Parts: sequence; structure tokens; C-alpha cells
Amino acid sequence: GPLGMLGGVVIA
Amino acid sequence: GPLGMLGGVVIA
Amino acid sequence: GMLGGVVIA
Amino acid sequence: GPLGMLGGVVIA
Amino acid sequence: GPLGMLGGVVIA
Amino acid sequence: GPLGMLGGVVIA
Amino acid sequence: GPLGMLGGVVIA
Amino acid sequence: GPLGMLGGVVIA
Amino acid sequence: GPLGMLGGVVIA
Amino acid sequence: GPLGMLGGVVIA
Amino acid sequence: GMLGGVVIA
Amino acid sequence: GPLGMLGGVVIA
Amino acid sequence: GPLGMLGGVVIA
Amino acid sequence: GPLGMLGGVVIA
Amino acid sequence: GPLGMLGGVVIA
Amino acid sequence: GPLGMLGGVVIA
Amino acid sequence: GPLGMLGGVVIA
Amino acid sequence: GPLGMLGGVVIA
Amino acid sequence: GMLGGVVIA
Amino acid sequence: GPLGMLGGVVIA
Amino acid sequence: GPLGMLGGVVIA
Amino acid sequence: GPLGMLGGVVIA
Amino acid sequence: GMLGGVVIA
Amino acid sequence: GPLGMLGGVVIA
Amino acid sequence: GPLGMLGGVVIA
Amino acid sequence: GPLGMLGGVVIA
Amino acid sequence: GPLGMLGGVVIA
Amino acid sequence: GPLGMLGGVVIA
Amino acid sequence: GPLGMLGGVVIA
Amino acid sequence: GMLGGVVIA
Amino acid sequence: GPLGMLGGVVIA
Amino acid sequence: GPLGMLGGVVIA
Amino acid sequence: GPLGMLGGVVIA
Amino acid sequence: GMLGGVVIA
Repeated sequence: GPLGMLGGVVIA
Repeated sequence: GPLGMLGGVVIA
Repeated sequence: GMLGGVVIA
Repeated sequence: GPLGMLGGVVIA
Repeated sequence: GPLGMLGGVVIA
Repeated sequence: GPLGMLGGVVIA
Repeated sequence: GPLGMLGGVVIA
Repeated sequence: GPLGMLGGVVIA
Repeated sequence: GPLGMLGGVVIA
Repeated sequence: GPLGMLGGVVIA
Repeated sequence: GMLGGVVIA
Repeated sequence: GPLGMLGGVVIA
Repeated sequence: GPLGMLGGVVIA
Repeated sequence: GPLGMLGGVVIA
Repeated sequence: GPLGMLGGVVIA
Repeated sequence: GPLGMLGGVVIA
Repeated sequence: GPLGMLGGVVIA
Repeated sequence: GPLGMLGGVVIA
Repeated sequence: GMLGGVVIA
Repeated sequence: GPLGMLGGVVIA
Repeated sequence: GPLGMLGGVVIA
Repeated sequence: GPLGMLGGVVIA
Repeated sequence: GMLGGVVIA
Repeated sequence: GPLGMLGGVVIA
Repeated sequence: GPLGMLGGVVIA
Repeated sequence: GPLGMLGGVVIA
Repeated sequence: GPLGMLGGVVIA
Repeated sequence: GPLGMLGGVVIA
Repeated sequence: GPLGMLGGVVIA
Repeated sequence: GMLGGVVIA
Repeated sequence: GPLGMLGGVVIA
Repeated sequence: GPLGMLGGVVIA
Repeated sequence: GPLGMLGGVVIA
Repeated sequence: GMLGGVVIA
């Protein structure tokens, strides 16, 4: 299947 | 605020 | 000082 | 599927 | 203020 | 039989 | 006010 | 069947 | 005001 | 027998 | 006189 | 005797 | 709706 | 979405 | 025999 | 045998 | 509406 | 004897 | 008069 | 997912 | 009969 | 790290 | 020798 | 005497 | 359907 | 598939 | 004697 | 002796 | 339909 | 004296 | 499969 | 009579 | 692993 | 000596 990589998310 | 999808691979 | 993220691969 | 905002008044 | 009317939405 | 779809109705 | 029939499939 | 309004005076 | 006269309606 | 239909009369 | 949908006279 | 084959019928 | 005969082999 | 109609298929 | 997909709507 | 519609007024 | 007359039908 | 066939008659 | 499939007056 | 026949020798 | 060899398949 | 995909190898 | 999807000698 | 041979007959 | 005589030896 | 017809075979 | 294959449709 | 069909109207 | 007349047949 | 048949119509 | 006769001496 | 010698046969 | 085929040998 | 479909020697 798909291979995804997300470092990080910051919501302010 | 933000609305939607977020990620390395997004399949809608 | 806001940083989203880092990906090392 | 569908992604968005709906309504009589949409203040965004 | 803003005044808006939306009849309807059909998504199929 | 028949296949109908109505979103909505606003009567103001 | 309003008068009549309303719906997705109206069979009068 | 029939759909409407009858009478000597009709104000709509 | 308005003055109307209807002598009847037959719906068969 | 005879099949007659009269909507109506107004006598003013 | 007479009045109606069907008048027989 | 006769040999006949019918796949299908769609009536709408 | 539809009227008649339907089948793989129809003998009438 | 898509609307497709297929009567039938005969495979021999 | 036959191999694959069959239908009114085929999404692959 | 016979196959069809018969009458004084025929509306299909 | 339409007015139609059919005397008779003989099928032998 | 004789063989007769009459579908019908309409008298208006 | 007479009416039918077979009429023999 | 995948759909078919797989092997060293494939005879349909 | 027939001689056939298949090393391997990767479906991902 | 590294991402490698090898289907297969046949050594006859 | 070595054989595989990823080979790191 | 008369000698005769008939293999077969196919009617379709 | 078929009309006749069949046989290895036919005497008629 | 294939459609074949053989009448007859006589071997003496 | 005879040797081989006979038929309306022969596949070898 | 005789073989076949006989009559005023023959439909074979 | 067809109309046919056969007087007579004598087979001796 | 063989007779098949007669048809009168 | 194969069809025939084998042997050191074949008389046919 | 006749003299015949066959070593061998391989069918694959 | 070689693949070899030998029919036959006759030593007279 | 040797005789066969495959001879390894």
C-alpha cells in the first residue's frame, strides 16, 4: 500500500 | 480553524 | 520559533 | 468524499 | 449583518 | 420506480 | 402561508 | 388529487 | 373591498 | 342514463 | 324553473 | 429443439 | 410497464 | 457518480 | 474460463 | 396466441 | 381528451 | 349449420 | 332489428 | 486488490 | 509437458 | 533508509 | 553471495 | 441379398 | 419435421 | 466454443 | 487399420 | 405401405 | 390462413 | 370400384 | 496427448 | 519374418 | 543442473 | 561406459 511520512504539525 | 486533510500521502 | 517537523530517510 | 463548508452564511 | 439563504445541496 | 432527490427548500 | 406537496419523489 | 384554493374571494 | 361570487365547482 | 354536469350558476 | 346537472322534464 | 441463450434485460 | 414474453427460448 | 447500465453477456 | 470484472459500473 | 393491447382509446 | 371508438375485433 | 362471428357493434 | 353472430330471420 | 492467476505454469 | 519457472512477484 | 524491491531470480 | 531486496555489504 | 451400411445421420 | 425412411438397407 | 457436426463413419 | 482423428471440428 | 401426411391443408 | 380442398385419395 | 371422396362447398 | 503405435516391428 | 529394433522414445 | 534428453540407442 | 539423458562425470 501507500507509504507516507509526516514530520510534525504545529497549530497555533 | 483549519479544515481538511493533512499527511504524507492523502487519498480522498 | 515554530517548526513543523523534520523527516530523515 | 466531499470536503468543505456549507450553510446560508459562511464567514470563514 | 450578512443575510444569506441557501436552498439545498445534493451530492451523489 | 422513480428515483428523485431534493436537497432542501427555504421559504422565507 | 405555503400550500402543496414537497419531497424527493412526489406522486400526486 | 386536486390541489389549490377555491372561494368567492381568494387573496394569496 | 373586493366582492367575488363563485357558483360552485365540479371536479370529476 | 344521461350524464350531465354543471359547475354552477350565479344569479345577482 | 329548474336547475341541475341533469334535468328531465 | 431450439437452443437459445439470453444474457439479461434491463428495463428502466 | 413492459408487456409481452421474455426468455431464452420464446415459442408463441 | 458514474451511471452505467449493462443488459447482459453470454459466454460460451 | 473468463477472468476479470463484470458489472454495470466497474471501478478498479 | 395474440399479444397486444386492444380498446377504443389506447395510450401507451 | 381523445375520443376513440372500436366496433369489434375477431381473431380466429 | 352456418358459422358466424361478430366481434361487436357500438351504437352511439 | 336483429343482431348477433348468426341471424336467421 | 490484485486479481488473477499466478504460478510457475499457468493453464487456463 | 510444459516446464515453467517463476522466481517471485512483489505486489506492493 | 534504503528502500529496495526485487521481484525474483531464477537460477537454472 | 548476497541476494535480497536490500543488500548492505 | 443386398448388403448396405449407413454410419449416421444428423438433423438439426 | 423430417419425413422419410432411414436404414442401412432400404427396400421400398 | 467450437461447434462441430459429424454425420457418420463406416469402417469395413 | 486406419489411425488418426476424425470429426467435424478437430483441434490438436 | 404409404408413409407421409395427407389432408386438405398440410403444414410440416 | 391457407385454404385447401382435397377431393379424395385412392391407394391400391 | 374405389372412390376416394367428394367435397361439395 | 500422443496417439500412435510404437514397437520394434509394427505391422498394420 | 521382419526384424526391427527400436531403442526408446521420449515424449514431453 | 543441465536438462538433457536421449531417445534411445540400439547396440546390435 | 556411461549412457543416459544427462551424464555428469
